[PDB]
Amino acid sequence: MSNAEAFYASIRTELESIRAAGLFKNERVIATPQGARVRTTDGREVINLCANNYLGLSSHPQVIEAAHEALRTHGFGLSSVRFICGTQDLHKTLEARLSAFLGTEDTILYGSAFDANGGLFETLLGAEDAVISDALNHASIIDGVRLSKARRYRYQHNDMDDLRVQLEQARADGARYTLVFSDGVFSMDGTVARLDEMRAICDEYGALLGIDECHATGFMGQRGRGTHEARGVFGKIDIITGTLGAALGGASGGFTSARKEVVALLRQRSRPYLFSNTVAPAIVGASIAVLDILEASTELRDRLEGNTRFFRAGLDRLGFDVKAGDHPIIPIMVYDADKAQQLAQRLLELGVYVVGFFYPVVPKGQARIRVQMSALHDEAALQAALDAFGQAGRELGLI
Amino acid sequence: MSNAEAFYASIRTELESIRAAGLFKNERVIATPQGARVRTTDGREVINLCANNYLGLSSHPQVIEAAHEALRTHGFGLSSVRFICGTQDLHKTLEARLSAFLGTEDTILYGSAFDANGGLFETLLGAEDAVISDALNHASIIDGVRLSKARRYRYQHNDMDDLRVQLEQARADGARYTLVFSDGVFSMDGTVARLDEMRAICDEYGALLGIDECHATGFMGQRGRGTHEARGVFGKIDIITGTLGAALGGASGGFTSARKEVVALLRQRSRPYLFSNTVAPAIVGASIAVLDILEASTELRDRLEGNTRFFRAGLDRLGFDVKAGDHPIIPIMVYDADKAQQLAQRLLELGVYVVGFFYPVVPKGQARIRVQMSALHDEAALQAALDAFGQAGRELGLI
Ligand SMILES: Cc1ncc(COP(=O)(O)O)c(CN[C@H](C(=O)O)[C@H](C)O)c1O
Ligand SMILES: Cc1ncc(COP(=O)(O)O)c(CN[C@H](C(=O)O)[C@H](C)O)c1O
Repeated sequence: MSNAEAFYASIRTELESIRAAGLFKNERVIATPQGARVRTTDGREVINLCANNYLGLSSHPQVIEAAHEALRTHGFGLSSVRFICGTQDLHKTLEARLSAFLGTEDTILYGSAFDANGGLFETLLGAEDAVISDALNHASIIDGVRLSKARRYRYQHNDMDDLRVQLEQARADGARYTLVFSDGVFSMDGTVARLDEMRAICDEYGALLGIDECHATGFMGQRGRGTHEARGVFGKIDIITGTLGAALGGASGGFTSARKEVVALLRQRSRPYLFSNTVAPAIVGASIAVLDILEASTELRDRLEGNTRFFRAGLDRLGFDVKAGDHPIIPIMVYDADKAQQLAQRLLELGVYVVGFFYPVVPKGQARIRVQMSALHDEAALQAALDAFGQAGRELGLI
Repeated sequence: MSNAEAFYASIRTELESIRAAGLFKNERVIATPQGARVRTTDGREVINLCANNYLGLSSHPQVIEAAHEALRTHGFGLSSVRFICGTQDLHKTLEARLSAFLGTEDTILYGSAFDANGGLFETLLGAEDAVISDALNHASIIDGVRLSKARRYRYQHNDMDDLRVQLEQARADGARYTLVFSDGVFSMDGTVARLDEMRAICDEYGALLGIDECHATGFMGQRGRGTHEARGVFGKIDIITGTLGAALGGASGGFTSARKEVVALLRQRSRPYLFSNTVAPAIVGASIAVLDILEASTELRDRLEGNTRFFRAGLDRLGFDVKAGDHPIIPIMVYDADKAQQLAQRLLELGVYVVGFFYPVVPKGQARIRVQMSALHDEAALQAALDAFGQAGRELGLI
């Protein structure tokens, strides 16, 4: 045996254990645009309830037309990081619209939220500083922290008391600056961070407050500005990282929004911004259209909140356990991974499209279906999906 | 004075000393599509010699039209990671076409090359393994390796004897599996990895060979297939990472190409792939067309080769320390950061667009201009370019 081929056997062994544990993930091949209804390459039309397309913007024809126009005026790719020849007028324009929307001085675009998190902490913090994370923070945040030299603290999920004991330890350990950082809305359970309480704890210790708004920007708060708007601390957030790939168009791209001098150091020093391609023109141009849509009317935001309130009461009525609260992320816990796989594949036979979350996406013993509400769902699709959730939801033992 | 405001003052202090050191980067706002000539918002139209638009596909009309049709048929955003509702028939087709193009059994798409490298090493290698890296490996590779638990060795730049020293040491230190990793073509100096020696050196020790092919894919090799074709190792590479935002369209996306079991484990566990948005339907669609163009004829990469040799031989006979060759990346060393901004500025006034390179993009005191060739350039621009370099080179003590 050569070491190389041996390595391929340990890879094949790992792939077979993952199957055996029922933890293997099967891709489904959609053949149409992203939509509240969608058809896979088998011709079966189904109702999509597991997309980050909260506002219906991923195939919105005005967003589509803005991409078409931005291709005619601004080309297909730039093939350059921002500082060489990758900055068009669109990137500056969008950065100003994002900053105004989010309530901040400035904004720096990234290829993804993953990279915005990836290049945030290492640029702003050093070995003498501390970051204190909610224990449920998105993987991209964990990896951004791991790439920094800062001292690390984690506090129990949404546990404000634990947040206080960590800031005490952090101060006891002699932290210089301290950044408290959390998902604005948590990906896997839909809970909303208590930014109002966390603003207060932070001011008391003198710590910065950052949030990751991938599941909030565009539809949280009455004006859809985000978790910080929904919790009364709009204009009082040190650092907003977020995505363009969810409620604001769903194509690609991300951002960090902060004061002008934080953003300025990120342009000078943040490794995904120096060493990774700029956002494509068509994506930036459509993103500007998305901010016009949302600053002219809260109709999509409001319609989304209605579909969630309808569909959450609906799942409550059937004896399903309504995790979290107002949010469009409805996590239907099943704990066992195999049941999650069964329920998802049985809902596909009943014409509903959701998928199973299990390790490593969610902790072991905590598998689930994440149902996601879009503003685009019609009553027929929703009342139909409730039936399909009812049948399978009894036909497999969930109640 | 509160802790938060002191942090912000620290950031402002840091910005200032970046300006004083001659290291502050200023973006140019381009009002036009990417191309051989470009116009900033000040109306000036200049010759672009600093893009990754190596093949001119960034604004190629058939590429722009394929993005249009992809918008029509497959929408604008998918707003999902791949394992949920983020997989369309396009992603599958392109993963196959790339595997065929690169010599591999399968491909996995990422949002960028930065994230392809980000999620490689941590998914394949453990604390008991090793990674041997060329000292000048790309920042994204260093960051991928940092995120894994593998032991890290470093060999001197392109030094085949030192590569053998690390391989010996790693075995002596008891490494289980070993992966030797390198830029195919190196970002800041244009040198080509000696893949042919490395594949033989790696074979003695049963090590894996992995290569980053951003500055290669599309135009290196006879049929433009990469640094591995140009070294006659095509079909014999364990891992290829690479981008679509350089020669292959310039918009977004990346990939890792490997034996079907590597790719399958990356799908199961690679953190960027599970946890970050899928590539946008327009980019995959235009990417499939780019491979249509490049697999139909070698003309574009063939005239990139001509533009490179003409321009390399030109700067040589002008007095520039520029070797004759066909490395589309032509480094112009300047060492001083201030002298690099001045050379870029003076070349701008003379009708040529290039940008200074300085710390942390290159080592302190090793500042440069990175001329970058493209298949787009006609001889009248190539010639007018040379004239700009002869003069500003004369004016600044460079020749
Ligand atoms: C070898 C290598 N790998 C990976 C990446 C990341 O590529 P992507 O844009 O995320 O797809 C780059 C980006 N190279 C830049 C550039 O040379 O212009 C940077 C200034 O080094 C690269 O050179
Ligand atoms: C809080 C947070 N930050 C960052 C990201 C990555 O953002 P981007 O796609 O790289 O722009 C996500 C993606 N959430 C995904 C999803 O929930 O479907 C994933 C399965 O966790 C997120 O929830």
